[PDB]
Amino acid sequence: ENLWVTVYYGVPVWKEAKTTLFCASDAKAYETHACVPTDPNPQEMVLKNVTENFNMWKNDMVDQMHEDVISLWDQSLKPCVKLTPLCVTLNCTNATASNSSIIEGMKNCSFNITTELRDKREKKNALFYKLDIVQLDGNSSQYRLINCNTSVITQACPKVSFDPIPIHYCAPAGYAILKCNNKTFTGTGPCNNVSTVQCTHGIKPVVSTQLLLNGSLAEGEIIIRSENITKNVKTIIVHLNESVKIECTRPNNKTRTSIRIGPGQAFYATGQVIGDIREAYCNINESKWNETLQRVSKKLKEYFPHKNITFQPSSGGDLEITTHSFNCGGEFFYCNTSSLFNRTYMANNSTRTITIHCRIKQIINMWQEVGRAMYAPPIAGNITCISNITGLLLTRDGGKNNTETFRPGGGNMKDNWRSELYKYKVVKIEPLGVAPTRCKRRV
Amino acid sequence: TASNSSIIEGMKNCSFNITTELRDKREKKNALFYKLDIVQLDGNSSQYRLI
Amino acid sequence: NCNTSVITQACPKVSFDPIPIHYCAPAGYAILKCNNKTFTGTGPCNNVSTVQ
Amino acid sequence: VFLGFLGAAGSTMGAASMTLTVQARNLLSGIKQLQARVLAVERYLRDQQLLGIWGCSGKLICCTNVPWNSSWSNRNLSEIWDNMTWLQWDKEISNYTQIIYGLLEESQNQQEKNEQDLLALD
Amino acid sequence: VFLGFLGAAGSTMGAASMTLTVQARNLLSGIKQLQARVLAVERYLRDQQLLGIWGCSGKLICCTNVPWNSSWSNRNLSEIWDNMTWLQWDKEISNYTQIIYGLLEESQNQQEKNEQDLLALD
Amino acid sequence: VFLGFLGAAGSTMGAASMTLTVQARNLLSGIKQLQARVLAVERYLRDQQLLGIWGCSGKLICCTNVPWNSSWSNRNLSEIWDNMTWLQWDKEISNYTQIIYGLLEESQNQQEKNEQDLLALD
Amino acid sequence: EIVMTQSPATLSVSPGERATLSCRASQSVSSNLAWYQQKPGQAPRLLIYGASTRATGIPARFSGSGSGTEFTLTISSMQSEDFAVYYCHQYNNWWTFGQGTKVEIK
Repeated sequence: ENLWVTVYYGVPVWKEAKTTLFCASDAKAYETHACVPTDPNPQEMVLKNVTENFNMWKNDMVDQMHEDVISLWDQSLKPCVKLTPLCVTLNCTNATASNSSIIEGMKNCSFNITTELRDKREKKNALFYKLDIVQLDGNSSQYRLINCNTSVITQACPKVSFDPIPIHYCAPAGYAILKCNNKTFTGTGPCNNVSTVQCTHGIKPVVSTQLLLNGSLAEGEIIIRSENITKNVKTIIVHLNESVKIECTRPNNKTRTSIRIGPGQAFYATGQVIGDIREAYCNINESKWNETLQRVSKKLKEYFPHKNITFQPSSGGDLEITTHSFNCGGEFFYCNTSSLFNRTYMANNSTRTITIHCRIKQIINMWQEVGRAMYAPPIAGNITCISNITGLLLTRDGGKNNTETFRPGGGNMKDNWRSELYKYKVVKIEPLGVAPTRCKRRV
Repeated sequence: TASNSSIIEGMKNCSFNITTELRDKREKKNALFYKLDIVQLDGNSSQYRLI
Repeated sequence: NCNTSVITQACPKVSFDPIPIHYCAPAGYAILKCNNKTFTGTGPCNNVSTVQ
Repeated sequence: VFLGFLGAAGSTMGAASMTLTVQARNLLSGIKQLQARVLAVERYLRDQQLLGIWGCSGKLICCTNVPWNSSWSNRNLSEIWDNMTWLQWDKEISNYTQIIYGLLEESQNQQEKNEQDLLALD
Repeated sequence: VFLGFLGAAGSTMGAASMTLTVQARNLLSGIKQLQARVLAVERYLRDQQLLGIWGCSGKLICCTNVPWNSSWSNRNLSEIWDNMTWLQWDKEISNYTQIIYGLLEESQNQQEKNEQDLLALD
Repeated sequence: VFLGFLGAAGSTMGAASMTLTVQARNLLSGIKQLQARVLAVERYLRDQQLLGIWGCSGKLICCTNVPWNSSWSNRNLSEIWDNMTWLQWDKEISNYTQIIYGLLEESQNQQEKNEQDLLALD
Repeated sequence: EIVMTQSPATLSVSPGERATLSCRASQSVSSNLAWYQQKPGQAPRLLIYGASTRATGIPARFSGSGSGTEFTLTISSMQSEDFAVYYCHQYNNWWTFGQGTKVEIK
């Protein structure tokens, strides 16, 4: 009896909606990549009694991250040269350097090119990886650049030098970013230690397959995450609570040699290599690796009741998944991981180093789409890069009875960003509400 | 080449030279065009160009 | 200049000319102006004025 | 720049009345950036002017005319007023919010009639 | 999305006072699409803030100082107040609207002068 | 288009008490142009809504709670109140403006508590 | 691993009559079940992909229902063209196919 409407403003109630996010970052970058404003002074709070749903496999800003990371590359590649005139038939010797194994095409591949005066055609030569060129039929001396069949190759400008600079994602006023803190959250379903912010913790946009790098660790014990609509899961993500150091190195001295296509373009190639040849390789600590696989073996049989757990290395696909793929400096590495995922386990501190041989190729069919293709210029001097793995991308497999198999997969790089944006959700706030009370306006 | 000839005129067996994937290799090709798409070059009655 | 640049031709219809340009600032801001005839270009003025 | 943006989580209907002040403050300070700005303005005005329809103007809380129909939510909220938080009630009353907004608008409407009909004598 | 732009067509000077409430609500919800948004804001504020300088604030109708003049429209509108619609009056008064706006501004001025000169004694 | 931005130059703390309206009126009427527009809005609202949190609403001047302090500027401005202009004061109190804004916000906060606790009886 | 069985092997249905086909699984399949239609000579066709959600374009006289370890497809206003063979299929683990049910004119 005698209830009257009263309108409240500034109410704490929210809903789920899409919205457009924006960049924040450190003070400096190579120049939404440098972007503004600056990484602000952080703030956070806890909502206690809120019980809120989270979903990792459906949320939006994963897709925004991907749609960024593509157009963000293309915002940089276009001003650089385009190598269409270079697709001329390459005649290749392959035998000047007695250390003949790896680098195949060599000088003294040779070809015809057009100089500044469009009349004057001249003869040049450079060195290419056998993974960059493909063989023309019959004439054993004839080879062509691999991806000129169906794309317009372009050269990354040597001044750019990408690197996984951290990126904070921030949402505009009126919206907010919810965050789940319960250490055991499995990527989908309710949380009850919710918190809210306006800017996520710095994400590092790394791209790698078969195991991901430089990520932020899990705070509980090693977690496993998967979709749950079916037990037939496309990809399984293993998020670690302890980081194993991996260092990868290329020993040789590459010699950057410049060629010219006028009016104003310079095309960089690999000249004569100097120093005795050896194959680029990656290192791991046997003890730490064995321990990490033991822990993952323990955890994995949470979901699967009592079967023996056996790993096996990949068995098909391009080099993008048949090996460990990643990038250091101005080169890309493809490491034969056939000697890592070889353990097996049944139901019921840093000595010795595992070395794995790792090839490298220049022409990267940039992992996101066809049509495009990028040529990474050579880098002179020996190269080393330390790094630290933080998670594995597996996929289940059969071939055995009462014993599940698993293999490295997940070249669908989106999972990488989904391996760090599962915490967060984006909500639209509705601060305006109504309620009943014992008052109506005095005139 | 087609006894049923009237409408479409330019036809195969218009032939021309085009540049393939290997910028060196230049190859012969042919297709069919409407006579309203091409115009005649002076003198050489067998020479035509896109309009 | 074909050694290192991609020459381009100014379109003959363009025909630039030093047309005057006024610079204006958005509301909330303003443009201060010094009127002292002897101002040597750095250091204080004391016949200030303001415009948009 | 923000803080306390939703700190009132866990408070009840009126118990969340205090901090309402600050949760209504936060608006402070490559193309996506530009978009993010425009939204911030729009989503603000669409709320600020809406209160103008209902006659509340620049107040966080305000009585009004028209009774709180025991219809809509066929319920009494006094007895839960101290042991529930807002969401469970906003989601409950969603069934009739769109109507109640029109009711508040009409509530505000008669105010100017009543005011002019008296002020025109001075 | 909107609500009844101009149902008031055909009403007279004052008879259109009722639905004014509705006429003031409508703001709700390929680069042109962006432009169309910005306009909607700048046009609204340029009006909303304008009432502020005139001292009317968030009211549809409001008295003020600065009486009507034989100057401006040399007319009395009481006799036509019930058989003419707004346009015929707005287009007539257009001759002096720009002046009357400044007059309303000055009318609002003295208000806070008087208010402070009395409140400062508290 | 504008009206006399800063003719009040040379006025003291109070002598600029009632040239404020012109200083506050001005918002009236190759992508940079677009940017120049958006700023004009964001800057205005960021001020207009700010007065809202302080409870002053649509007034150029207004008293409030939270007395002046021997803290903040350890000073009395009454004796210079008629022989200085605004800058020399604003640049002095800058040490504590950020705090004073929060104090004004809290001053406004208690108003709704005090009002509702009394209005709930009707 | 999961064996799925479809019963009865045959159904005799005069035109315009309602028919019921049952599918069972050695283990649970929750709701990851679907029903396809096989017309000899052509290629199997999708009837129902969820436990009951009908795919686009199929007549509404088709409908399936079930969960756990038991499911049943049904047709209510069967026409002459509907006479064909049917299969129940599951995809909750390594997917497999059932031996299928015939339907003949009566």
